[PDB]
Amino acid sequence: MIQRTPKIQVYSRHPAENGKSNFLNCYVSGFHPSDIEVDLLKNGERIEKVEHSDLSFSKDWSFYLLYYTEFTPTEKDEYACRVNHVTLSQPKIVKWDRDM
Amino acid sequence: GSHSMRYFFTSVSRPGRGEPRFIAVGYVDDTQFVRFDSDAASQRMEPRAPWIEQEGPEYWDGETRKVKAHSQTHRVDLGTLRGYYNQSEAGSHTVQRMYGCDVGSDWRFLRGYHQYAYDGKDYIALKEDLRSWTAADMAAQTTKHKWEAAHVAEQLRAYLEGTCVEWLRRYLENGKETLQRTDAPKTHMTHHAVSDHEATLRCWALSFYPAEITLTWQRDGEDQTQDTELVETRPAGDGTFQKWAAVVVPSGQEQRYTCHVQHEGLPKPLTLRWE
Amino acid sequence: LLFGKPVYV
Ligand code: NA
Repeated sequence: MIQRTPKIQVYSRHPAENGKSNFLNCYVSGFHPSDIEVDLLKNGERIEKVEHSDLSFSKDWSFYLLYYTEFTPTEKDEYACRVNHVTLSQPKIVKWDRDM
Repeated sequence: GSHSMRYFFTSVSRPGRGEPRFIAVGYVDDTQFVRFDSDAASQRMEPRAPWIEQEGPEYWDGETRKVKAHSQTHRVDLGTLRGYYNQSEAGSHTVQRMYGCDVGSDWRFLRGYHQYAYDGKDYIALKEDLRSWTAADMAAQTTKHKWEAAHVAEQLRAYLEGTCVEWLRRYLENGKETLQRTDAPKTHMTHHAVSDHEATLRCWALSFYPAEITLTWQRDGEDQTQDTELVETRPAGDGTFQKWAAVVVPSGQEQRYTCHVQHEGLPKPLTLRWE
Repeated sequence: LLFGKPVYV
């Protein structure tokens, strides 16, 4: 059966400024089937209060979701998105680069 | 300008873990306005835009009644399709349905759609004439013939040309501030040095609505399609969208490169340069 | 507004 790998982008809602509140987003898109595991990490550890958008899909039937959490960026804290899906042999971790 | 309304439905079977998961969402243009999730506690259709929150209980009760009925037909569909493709009872499968309508810039009916997919592949679609069906699979022919005999296309054409566009026009008027708006992209560039002999120039468009945008790089006015890295347009989470495009610029050549931005919210297309 | 008539594949 059809399986399509998720594309992953990890980014903030607003340009990041240390000490100013924001949202950290992990957008997963282009994937099939819809079962997917998405965690947001702060310094390696799973963030607990993470919400997501309602499942929807593109013209080619592939799904997309936005996972998101409130955060206040600092100079030292590192953020990442960690994704597992049937198309990925191991969880894929994408680091937040305050520039992508 | 032109506008659309779309409803998207996904049902996923969970053999041995109870009833299939059913999720419905509705959009006007690029703005979600309603959702239903079978696993959620309310069991109601719920608002997801501020302009639909004032519709009132007849709207909410009737949309809840209809969306639950869509969930039950998909539940039956998963069993029907398993039968058609001779699949076992053990595996999880996915049915998706989309329907809705487009209006042109005169707000008159332009096009309607009604289509299904099974396990990620086209299953059956209503053609543009709203009278006939495209089915690729041998299994989908059974469905096509059933729908021809029951005159499903006639029923859908009535809805797509009448009800669908009339409610789109209602939504557009009631949500005029949210839906008839454009947010122009706020733009900037970043410059990061790969090595000593070249650097990455990235052109950003942020906080725009609707999602449709063209970001391109030129070098001496020549398009650099092959050599531009583009990311998919992505939601900011607040109802606006973001995108970037990057090129690799050899040393001393920044002034050769222009980033071009087209968007309905701009009074004029932008030409940006690192300088 | 949703379509109101049941459709079964
Ligand atoms: Na996996």
